[PDB]
Amino acid sequence: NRGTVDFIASLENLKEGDLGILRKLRGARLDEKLPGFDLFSALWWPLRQKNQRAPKREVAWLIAKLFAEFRFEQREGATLPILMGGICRKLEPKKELPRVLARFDQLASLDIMQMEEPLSVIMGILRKHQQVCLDWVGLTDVLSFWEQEPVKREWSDSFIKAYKI
Amino acid sequence: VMDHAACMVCKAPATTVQHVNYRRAGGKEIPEDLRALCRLCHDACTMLEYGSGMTTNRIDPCDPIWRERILAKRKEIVEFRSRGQRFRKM
Amino acid sequence: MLIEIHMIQNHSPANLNRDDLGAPKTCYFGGVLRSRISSQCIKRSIRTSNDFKA
Amino acid sequence: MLIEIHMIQNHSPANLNRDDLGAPKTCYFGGVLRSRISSQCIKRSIRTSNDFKALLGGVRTRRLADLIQQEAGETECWKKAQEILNKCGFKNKDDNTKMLVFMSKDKIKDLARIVLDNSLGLTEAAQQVANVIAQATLAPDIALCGRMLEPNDKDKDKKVKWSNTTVEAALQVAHAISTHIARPEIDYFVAADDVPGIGESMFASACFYKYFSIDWEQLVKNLKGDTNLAAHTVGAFLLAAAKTNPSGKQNSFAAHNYPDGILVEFKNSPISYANAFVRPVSVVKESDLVEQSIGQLSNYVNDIRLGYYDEQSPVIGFWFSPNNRYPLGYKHSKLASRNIGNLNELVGAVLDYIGGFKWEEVQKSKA
Amino acid sequence: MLIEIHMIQNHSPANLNRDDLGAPKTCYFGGVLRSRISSQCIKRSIRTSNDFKALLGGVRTRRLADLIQQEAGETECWKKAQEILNKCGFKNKDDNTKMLVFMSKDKIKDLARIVLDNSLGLTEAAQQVANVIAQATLAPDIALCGRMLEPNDKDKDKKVKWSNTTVEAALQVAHAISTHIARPEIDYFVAASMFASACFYKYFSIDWEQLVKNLKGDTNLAAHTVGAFLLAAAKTNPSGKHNYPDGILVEFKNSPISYANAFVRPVSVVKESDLVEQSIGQLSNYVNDIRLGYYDEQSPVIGFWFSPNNRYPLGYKHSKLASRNIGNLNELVGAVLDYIGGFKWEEVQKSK
Amino acid sequence: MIYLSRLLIDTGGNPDRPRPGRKWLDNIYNVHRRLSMAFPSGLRREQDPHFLKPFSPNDFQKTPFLFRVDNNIDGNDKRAIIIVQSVLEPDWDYCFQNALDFLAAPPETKEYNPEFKAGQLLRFRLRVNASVRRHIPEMVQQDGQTIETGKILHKRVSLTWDASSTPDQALADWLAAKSPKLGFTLQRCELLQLGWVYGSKPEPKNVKVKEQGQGYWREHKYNPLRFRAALLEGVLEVDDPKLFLKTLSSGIGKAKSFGFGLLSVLPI
Ligand SMILES: [Mg+2]
Repeated sequence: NRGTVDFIASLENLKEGDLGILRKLRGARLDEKLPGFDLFSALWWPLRQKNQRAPKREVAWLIAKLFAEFRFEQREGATLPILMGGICRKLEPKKELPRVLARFDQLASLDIMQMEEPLSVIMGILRKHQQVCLDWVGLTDVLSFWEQEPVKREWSDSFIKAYKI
Repeated sequence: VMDHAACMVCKAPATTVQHVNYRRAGGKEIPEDLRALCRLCHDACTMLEYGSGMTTNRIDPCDPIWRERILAKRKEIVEFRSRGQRFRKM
Repeated sequence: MLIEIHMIQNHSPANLNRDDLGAPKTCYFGGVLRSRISSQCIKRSIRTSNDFKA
Repeated sequence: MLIEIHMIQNHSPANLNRDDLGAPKTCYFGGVLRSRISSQCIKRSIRTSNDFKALLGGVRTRRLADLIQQEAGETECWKKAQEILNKCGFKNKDDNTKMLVFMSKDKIKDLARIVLDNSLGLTEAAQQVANVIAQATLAPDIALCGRMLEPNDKDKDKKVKWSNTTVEAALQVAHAISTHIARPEIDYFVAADDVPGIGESMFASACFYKYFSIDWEQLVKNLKGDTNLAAHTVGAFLLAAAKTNPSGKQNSFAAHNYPDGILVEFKNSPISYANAFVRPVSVVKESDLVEQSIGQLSNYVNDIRLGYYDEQSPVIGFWFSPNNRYPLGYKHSKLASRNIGNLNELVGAVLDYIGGFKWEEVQKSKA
Repeated sequence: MLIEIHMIQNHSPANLNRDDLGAPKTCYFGGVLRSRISSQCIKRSIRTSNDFKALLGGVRTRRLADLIQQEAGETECWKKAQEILNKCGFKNKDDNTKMLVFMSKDKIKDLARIVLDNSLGLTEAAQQVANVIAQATLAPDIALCGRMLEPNDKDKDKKVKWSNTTVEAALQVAHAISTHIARPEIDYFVAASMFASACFYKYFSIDWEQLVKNLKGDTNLAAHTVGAFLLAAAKTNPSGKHNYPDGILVEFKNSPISYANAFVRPVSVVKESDLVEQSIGQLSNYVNDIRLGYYDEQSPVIGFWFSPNNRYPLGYKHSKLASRNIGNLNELVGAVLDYIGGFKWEEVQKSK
Repeated sequence: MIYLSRLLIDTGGNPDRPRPGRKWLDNIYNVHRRLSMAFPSGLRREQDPHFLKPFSPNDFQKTPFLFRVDNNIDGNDKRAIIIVQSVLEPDWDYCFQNALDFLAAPPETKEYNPEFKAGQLLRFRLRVNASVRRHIPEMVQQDGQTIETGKILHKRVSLTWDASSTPDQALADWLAAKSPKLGFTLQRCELLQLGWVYGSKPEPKNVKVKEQGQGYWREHKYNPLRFRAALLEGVLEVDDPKLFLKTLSSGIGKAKSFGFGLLSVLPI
């Protein structure tokens, strides 16, 4: 969907200083710090003007902070339930696999304002296994409509399909 | 035009519009759910609703119960905003 | 017997420790942001110093 | 042996270093705002100066094919040398040659000879160029700096092996900071068309403290001996840093001011005297800014000398002011081992202490 | 060679430089507030002075079409010239053809000639127009202030390749700063020769070789320009309207030196009549120190001192830090021209 | 009696931070409107004690007050002073209660009872609008050629002088021509500042009719405002104490709604 592609492109065009500014704002809200608010407004407001179906402020802020921390390369078809699920085929089934699965499954009982730390640990698990690509646009689209059952069903089904291979 | 291009808090020249309520969107919009505001007051109102879950009914600047808050937020901007960051758009 | 050393030191604008991005390290103390120098960096600087050469 | 240079210099209202928006650079020190001049600006100003001209033998260019073309003569070699540099690994990707090469080697005729040799393959000629680039190591501009290059591996050929390209710089320069609170101001201008029928700029004024550190042994090692060349470099660096300024907006903000105080010290370890200005200088009616800054510097220097004294390594220093205008030890202390009123004799004394060298014969080694 | 001119002058509040809000310009020096006059004001005052009328051969304008439609005579060339200019690229963001062009008032005839040619295509016509405005630099006022032209590629033509359109300046001017503390005005809310003047220090630097090079090797014109510039700087008021400078110091060096640090400590006087004199004294002090602390051997420095009727001396009453003292402006100009080699003032006026 | 009030603005400090007070002075119309908002009606103040309702000029009293803006006041700080002379007591705590960022000092007000005898010397400062009314031929287009139109325009334009006369002499003559009628005689007059004053005014313009009826949809169009300003200071002598007091509190020229008429007098 147009509106998210340009948002991710603008995020990928940032330089070291803006990435550090967003990095130092992790775990914080949009209103308390002014430089982060100004940077987010400059990056986001024209997109909301031009496109009505642009991502909401909370999801965009969360995605910006996550991208600033992790800095993955955008690639279509590399969504989270595939890389996580292809990784889960190399762990010990008895002990490590349930521990990873519980952390992956905990996301279904949290709202968009509490999905920073679990996503952080999931992306750290990804980074520990030499992963350099991720689908940011797809992740944003899923996170926008996280309160719908078919979205979660498709998420889990994709995870299972990737895992059973 | 109705507000005589005057902000509803500081009475400064007005450039932006704040939506009091979101009963209708796009197709219908009466000029009674909108208020005229300047840049600083609009920014303060925006930062005062980020995580409150107001949904339909937003901040009405004419209500005195918000005034003491809004000015306070304005102060923060005047203390911390950098004009060189809004310029050079990143 | 335990020997405790406490030091107060001010520095000129510099970058003594960086992360992968290239930004100076920081932390949150008392609810506010502060600069940070890692303990391992201090230990290795002491180890390679000229006073510890012998 | 470490040579330390400290300078106190006042500047008229100007703009010598600005960011992408034209605002002069600033910094935070002691919790307060100060004016700032970047170290790279000072290094480049010293590099491209009249005093430091006889020792300039290094070049930093993003276009090495043009120099080869000029050196070759009337022949054509742009495409061949350009492609040879492509397979050397100088990042052809992104349409830019962002790889900046600091190979000094001003005798670039060798690259022409390899380029102008119609007997070697396109790969071997790419190996000779790489082998000859990484061996210059001369031109004392890289005796003070130098991390000559780091080649790109993805776009290079698989038959070229690079040697070491690290020079281990022997010069340390700190960012100049003001001794007081910076006050930036805006000037408004108008085009004022001629045929019948507002702008904004930024400027400020401050008094700066500058610090330089030179390592003698590393400087000698980087030149492969040649102590005379090292002494010439030290003297020319002192002369250039004494009288030179950044060439930024000087056509409307002429600020060719000279430093008010110079302190030269010899010690085995580096110490910076910036903490003398943690408390910003406030001007009183009975004195000026420079005198108060020099007094604070004197206080801090005396306290540091008395607090960190070791009998196994005495410190020797010289203090220079124009015609003894501003003494260092105003109240009671003879902090400086020698007070000198002229710059040339200061350079002579520095050279004499360093090696007993004289300023006349060391100038005969141009290189 | 570098010609350095230092001047001390008094100015009235009615002949000052003002900002956007209407306040006189001021700066911070030595930690205290001082009065300021911008360098652009001085440059344009010298450019449009009576003594510089014989050396004004430059136009900075955004209305090249109007100037072209003042020589052809035929009324049917205004849209063709505008189209050619747009083809060249003289159009910045927004607006319409608002790029400032700085050239001489002698190649406009060539522009009219190319514009009035109906046998030439538009592209090569624009190329010829650019070639005409790529060399119009033989103006003494351009040789002192420089030029910089960047045509936009937003509406640039197909090829219309441009040449070097950059001229390096040969004159450096610094902002004049008050010697004393800025004096407040009188408040009318406490209600129940006309105003004090302000002292200013002015600094000019001129490069001889650059001026010679920019004039295509001409030498008499350079001397005439130097003399006219000196006379205009000494005899003009920034905005408003003898008032001769109280002190002028002329030096010939190889490296630029600024004596603005002689007034880091402000000059404070109980009596207003002893201001200027004391100011001069401070200057001498600093100069002496520099002359004894930053120069020896190689190339020395000699200087001329001018005061009106020798009212104020700068010699320490014993030191010969000035080569000679001159009581007239014309004699000072003649000596300055003589030092550069010959260049009598009478025979140099026969040049433009 | 007369009421004299003083307001102070910083117009300085860090240029990288918002400065609403300094930006407020860029439009003379905004300054005039803000100063006019200081005279509320007796019913508006009771209904709105906090000034948090839409602003309508019909709810504020109309009274011909005068003001001037002065600059360049020192003491190691920059200041812009606004001096207001009125026949009514201003209400500053109602106008600036939500805009305390604008000022750098609390507003001050005081009474003023000027009683001057005949033949008294005074030191005066005042700003004038140098304007004359003329018939001008209408030239238009100028698309490379000037085309004349037969209509003659009645327009107020700037005062002009000859090539052999200085602006100071022209202004002195222009003021001494009218000084018989005002009630004083000049002794010396010198010109300090000569320039322009700019502003912009909104105006309602109809666009489309309302489908439900009872009005239009409307929009705002901006009209420029340009004035020629000249500041004078000098010495005067009172002719008769009767007409001089009428000259005060009335103005000595046009554009009195944009800070262009005010006599400041000191006893010398
Ligand atoms: Mg507002």
